[PDB]
Amino acid sequence: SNAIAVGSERSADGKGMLLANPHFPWNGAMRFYQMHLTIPGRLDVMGASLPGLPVVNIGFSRHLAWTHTVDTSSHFTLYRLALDPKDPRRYLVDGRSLPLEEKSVAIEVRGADGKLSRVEHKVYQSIYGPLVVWPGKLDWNRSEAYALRDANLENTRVLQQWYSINQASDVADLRRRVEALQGIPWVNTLAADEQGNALYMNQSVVPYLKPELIPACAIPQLVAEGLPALQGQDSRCAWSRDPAAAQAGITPAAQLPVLLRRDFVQNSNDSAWLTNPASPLQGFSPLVSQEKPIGPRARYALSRLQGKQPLEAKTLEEMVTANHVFSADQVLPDLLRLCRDNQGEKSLARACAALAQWDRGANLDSGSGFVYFQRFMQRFAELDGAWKEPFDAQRPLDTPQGIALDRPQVATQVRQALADAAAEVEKSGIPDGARWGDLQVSTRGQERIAIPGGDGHFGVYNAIQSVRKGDHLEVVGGTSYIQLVTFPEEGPKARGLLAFSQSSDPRSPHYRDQTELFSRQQWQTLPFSDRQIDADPQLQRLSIRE
Amino acid sequence: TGLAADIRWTAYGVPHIRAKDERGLGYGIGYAYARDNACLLAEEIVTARGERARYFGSEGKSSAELDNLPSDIFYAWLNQPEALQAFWQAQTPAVRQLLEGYAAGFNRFLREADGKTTSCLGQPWLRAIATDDLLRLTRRLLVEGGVGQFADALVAAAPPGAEK
Ligand SMILES: N#C[C@@H](c1ccc(F)cc1)c1cccc(C(F)(F)F)n1
Repeated sequence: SNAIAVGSERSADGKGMLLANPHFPWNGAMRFYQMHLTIPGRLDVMGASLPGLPVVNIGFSRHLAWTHTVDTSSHFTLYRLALDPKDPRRYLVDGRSLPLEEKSVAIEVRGADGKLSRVEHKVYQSIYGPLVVWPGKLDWNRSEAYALRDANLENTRVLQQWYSINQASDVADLRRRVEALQGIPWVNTLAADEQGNALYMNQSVVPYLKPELIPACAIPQLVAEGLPALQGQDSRCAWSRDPAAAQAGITPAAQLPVLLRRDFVQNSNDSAWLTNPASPLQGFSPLVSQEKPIGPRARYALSRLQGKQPLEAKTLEEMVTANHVFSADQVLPDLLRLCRDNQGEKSLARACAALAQWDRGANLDSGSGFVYFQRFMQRFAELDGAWKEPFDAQRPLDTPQGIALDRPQVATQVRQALADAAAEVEKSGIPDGARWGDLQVSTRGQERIAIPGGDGHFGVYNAIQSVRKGDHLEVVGGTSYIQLVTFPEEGPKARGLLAFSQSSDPRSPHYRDQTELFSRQQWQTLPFSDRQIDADPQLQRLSIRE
Repeated sequence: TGLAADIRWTAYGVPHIRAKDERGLGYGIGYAYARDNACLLAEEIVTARGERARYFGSEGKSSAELDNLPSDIFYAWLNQPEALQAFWQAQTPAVRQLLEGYAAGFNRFLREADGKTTSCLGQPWLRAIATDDLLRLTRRLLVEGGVGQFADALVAAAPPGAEK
């Protein structure tokens, strides 16, 4: 997901502006749906929502626009259990042997014959929650097991929380409403208002442990691998209870990162840290936010936003529609030097040609260089110490950068890696001359529509994740509901698209109308006022009751 | 009863629901949404009810790519009657009305559907829905950040045997 909110000090109009570019699946239980909800006098909001939910999840109203991105906070903790040495179904808490609980579920299964069998399945549970087994990493042997405590299980506040956000007037109000109810499960919220405030909150439901408990309650090895793991044999590693949190065991709102500015805030699924570099967010629990190196989408966006030129609506749009493969900025210059250094290696020539010819884009018309670049990068990322300038806590925005071609073994490894990448591409069935849009598509019935964008892991702000199907890459997630909102005095002006269209049903007039436009990168008005709605020559109307 | 909505659709099948209260609003939402995505919703409710293997057998997957039976075991565990009840009891009146409205309007569309925009018409799993179903969907989404990402791991959690 991306989000940028621009404040009165940076927009071309002295007003708020928001770019919402969340990245979620193109199918299934998180497929965005657009709608506009109004109870005249007390609710008027428009945006996108999730299947089955009668609230808008990402949207705007008269003076506010807000959006979300998946945060890096922990929303659960693993607990390593010490098993009773006498009974691997009992576990020790403060040296006291506790019995696991068993809850059975029964599921009906349709067999070969069309008939139903009943399968019974035992789920074991500890005081923390259910046990989980990841073979080779989280085992259940005679000495230890792992249980998982998910903080969102007891979050009954989620729908009231979004309903409340749908009723928010402005940024301060939105912040108040989120901080009071603490029903946001596991996303950041970014917002802008008419007055020109720009807000970032890492305000979600996060397991709370007082800061002094962490060093001794952590499982150190599991924590280095990114897992929120705690010692489950010590009662002092239970989540801390603080009467200011809206739910027992979660982090109070005052302890979660917030940044309220008038220039900009941004997030591309990194931590709260570099939301705006002029004001780093630091000193939080490692369950909350850690100062880790930012991914290429954040680096890209920060490269566009920093400075003092004012940001136009169009500027934010193009950051999406440019399809620029930011990761190329880190490695293609040196990679190309290596190419020139090796002219007349019969094995490398198609590669280098392709890469020198490449526009550094994930456009429909972008050349095969993107394909060669992607597979190069997949092998490059598995090499040790090949960065010219490694990551540097002090230069978080411009590092890592460049290939250490000066070190002779790295040069051999980068070369070998480009030869392997070339061989993989060349082995596959790519027609000569073919473009990125000829390969990456979304299937609509028995047709195909070429889709621009590429994987977020290569720095393409228009992140599109695809997978191999037959002869094509089939799009499965990424850019989905797009909304770019400003505030002229007349009323909120919003522009965007739903990439995959309103309806997943092939029979629908709205199965692919917006997909066609997404292919062409032709965003459209999102009509909000009665005047804009009545202006629409496609307007239709049904009243229903029962 | 006392459910009413006024729905306008602008270009691309975008609905604009107006109602005098949360129940009418939900009514218009569920009806507009069914028109476009009845089958998606029915499929996801099946998953969230742990009924995949009932309708489709053990050989397929949910849309989140879990095998049907491990997926069913996980959702049955997650969406136990007592969890749904406690969850409903914590909902405010307004949210409750939103939800009852949605279920009613979704159902109304199903009652009238002739296939014009619904491809799974006649399938046994395309069924009337209930507020519990939307709570099943909600809870499924809540745990996508937590125990949901360990659904396979939960199903596989079994105590050791005799091994050395
Ligand atoms: N956080 C969170 C999720 C969620 C969980 C339960 C729920 F009821 C609504 C949203 C979620 C999933 C997909 C997309 C989003 C959104 F925040 F809208 F981008 N949220």
